[PDB]
Amino acid sequence: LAWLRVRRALTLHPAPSALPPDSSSPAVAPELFWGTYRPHVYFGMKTRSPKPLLTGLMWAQQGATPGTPPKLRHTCEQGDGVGPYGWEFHDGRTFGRQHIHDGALRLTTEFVKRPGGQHGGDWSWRVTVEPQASFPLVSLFFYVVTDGQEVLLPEIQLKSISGHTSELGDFRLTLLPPTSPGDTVPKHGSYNVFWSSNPGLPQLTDMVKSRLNSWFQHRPPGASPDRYLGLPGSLKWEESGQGQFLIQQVTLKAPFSVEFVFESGSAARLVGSQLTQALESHAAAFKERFEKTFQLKEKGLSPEEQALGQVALSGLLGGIGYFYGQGLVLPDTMDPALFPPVPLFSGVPSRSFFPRGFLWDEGFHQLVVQRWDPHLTREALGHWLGLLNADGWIGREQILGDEARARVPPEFLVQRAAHANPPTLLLPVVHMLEGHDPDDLAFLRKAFPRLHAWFSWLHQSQAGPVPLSYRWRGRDLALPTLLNPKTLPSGLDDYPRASHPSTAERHLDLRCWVALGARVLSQLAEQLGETEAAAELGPLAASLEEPGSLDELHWAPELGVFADFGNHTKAVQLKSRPPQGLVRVVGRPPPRLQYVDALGYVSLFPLLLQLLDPSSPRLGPLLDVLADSRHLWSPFGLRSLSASSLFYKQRNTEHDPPYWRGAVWLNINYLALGALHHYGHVEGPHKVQAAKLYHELRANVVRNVRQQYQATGFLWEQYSDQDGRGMGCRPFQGWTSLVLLIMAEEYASWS
Ligand SMILES: *[C@@H]1O[C@H](CO)[C@@H](O[C@@H]2O[C@H](CO)[C@@H](O)[C@H](O)[C@H]2NC(C)=O)[C@H](O)[C@H]1NC(C)=O
Ligand SMILES: COCCCCCCCCCN1C[C@H](O)[C@@H](O)[C@H](O)[C@H]1CO
Repeated sequence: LAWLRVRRALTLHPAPSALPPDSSSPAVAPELFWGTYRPHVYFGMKTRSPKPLLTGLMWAQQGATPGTPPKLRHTCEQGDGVGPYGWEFHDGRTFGRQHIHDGALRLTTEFVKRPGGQHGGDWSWRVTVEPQASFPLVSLFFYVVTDGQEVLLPEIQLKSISGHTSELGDFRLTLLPPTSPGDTVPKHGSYNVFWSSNPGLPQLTDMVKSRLNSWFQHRPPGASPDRYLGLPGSLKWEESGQGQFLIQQVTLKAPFSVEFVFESGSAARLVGSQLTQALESHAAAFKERFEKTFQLKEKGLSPEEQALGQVALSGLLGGIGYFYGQGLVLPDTMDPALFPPVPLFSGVPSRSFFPRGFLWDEGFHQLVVQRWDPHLTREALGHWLGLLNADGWIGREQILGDEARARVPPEFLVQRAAHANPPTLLLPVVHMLEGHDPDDLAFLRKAFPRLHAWFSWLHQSQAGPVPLSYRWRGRDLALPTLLNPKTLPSGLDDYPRASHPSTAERHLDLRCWVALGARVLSQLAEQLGETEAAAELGPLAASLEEPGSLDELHWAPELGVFADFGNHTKAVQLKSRPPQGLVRVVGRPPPRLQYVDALGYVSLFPLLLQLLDPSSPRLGPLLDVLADSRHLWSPFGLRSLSASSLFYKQRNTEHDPPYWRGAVWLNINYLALGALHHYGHVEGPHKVQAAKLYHELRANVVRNVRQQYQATGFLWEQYSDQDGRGMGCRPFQGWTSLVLLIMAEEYASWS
């Protein structure tokens, strides 16, 4: 009855899978079985499996202040003192090179994957420790974590570790003796080791910290000895069927390099000189492929801009993760419920975040990935489409497994089945259609019922008060602490909308996403021969493209822009009231139904998504507000909100700083650049002005992102509209990677 609808919200969609039957098994995808699929860990690997084999690195500098134990490094915590760091090279498949700056130390973490056998092949790591341009004493830790009943067989001094799993068969792990960098001659190292049952992945750091409780002596030949904190000096199992954890510690004076090798039984050497040769061959092949794909040198980009592009791509491919588990869901009508267990293969917005998937970020990530490797995009889109419930909903934030949950109470992990997110997954679909590649076409043929179910859910679940209008569900519940209720499902969290939320609201950005989605899917339906779907999608796209209805619903003549509508008053302020603290004060005039004055990214949506005809009477006015220094035009790109707005740089609460209230964001700037490139290249009365603004905006965005990367070593979440400085989270790779597509002038066109 009502309980049948609840189970529907918590059931996987019955349509055919967009991915082959056992898509992640090494029999089907051998090249992708192993990888750097744990983005929140500085350096580690895992298999694309629900019961994976995990590896990782930890490090600590010895000679630290007493009473105060050394800082142990393992996960990418934004305030741990490490930085800058990031991938210089990573092709998302065979190799990678990363640099980590940590106080007096510089670390180089490199890997090469070698195919062979029936279980996903082999891999080798090289970790180089050098002093910052001092011979500091350093401990490196190399661990392995098994699943359930799987056991490890050591080879004692600790030479190697052998194992067996259903998915990997027989395998061997070897920690080779250290050498000096660029040489094969062995150097003396001190060894410690810990071995017991796996305490859980978010508990590895604390378990190691707890067992670094006894002093030892590093005794190299021809040198004075050094004291260090370590794990037990000899191998002894410590006393539940939750898998095993074995961590090996190596300590000596920098500079040195140490190799950690994985060898598959079925594949039966990638070490020293052969590993050095493999690394150089991979780096050269990467550079050749990068120029052919993006043609930056041919397009006249500087060597510095070329280096920026290379890092933009490497950081994005380096942040691709594999997740498995049950998410928390709140059905629309109630208590939270578990969703069925599912896998997810996806890019992440920041390595500094708990390892999670974000729905509208992924559409932007895949625009970059598809240009480099179309197969990776098919894998990622196929996995996101596997998350649909029987109604066509996908949770906007995917928190799957223990590390992703990261000790946050379940109350803050729950995804609401009533709430949406922009359908940016359709943007890489436009490019796949344009290229007419047979593999992309065969994938889209299989994926069509899922893409259609998901789109249909969006315009039906978010229907507005009148025909052809839409309203984002999930605006914050009006509280005395909130200046303006946020719209978290829209992606632009604190962009100002109506002061007093109600069911009479009409949202401009959402209407525009629906118009684009209907157009993209009608084009796909026509290409595939989906007659009945095309007969529905075609007329819906035309009804939403139409200028009369858009004008009636969103054109605000008193504002000279397109706007959101609702019960609103500009007379709202945050004021301190003892004993209350800082609270919102509604003054005069009282709220009434009208268009909302909030000139910014939302105002531009018919232009950004290329919905206006080149001869539209509304195109000129939008171009003028975009170009105006008093509004959106800053020397570093387009502002999220007008500098003349009463909400400009305004905090929403005592604990909530401005977010989409002035700062420059690279995803929306990329869409504006695609739109200006479009209007500047088609015939029309504003072609000249659009072509000019395109060149000026491109120059400003590229320059600032390049300069901030030079000054900080990072690509940031957002940029200051006043001085261009990187702000928010970092590394943000992440849609800030779109800077590569801006430099290459690669924009997907849906006309
Ligand atoms: C716009 O918002 C105002 C402010 O909340 C609404 O006024 C409230 O209306 C309800 C229902 O009549 C009353 O119980 C409250 O006392 C009113 N509050 C105040 C402070 O006047 C108003 O109804 C809303 N208008 C529309 C069209 O939704
Ligand atoms: C310590 O790790 C914390 C991990 C979880 C953070 C959860 C909050 C996500 C904030 C980041 N970000 C806010 C933007 O306004 C959205 O448009 C965007 O989709 C989203 C994801 O990039």
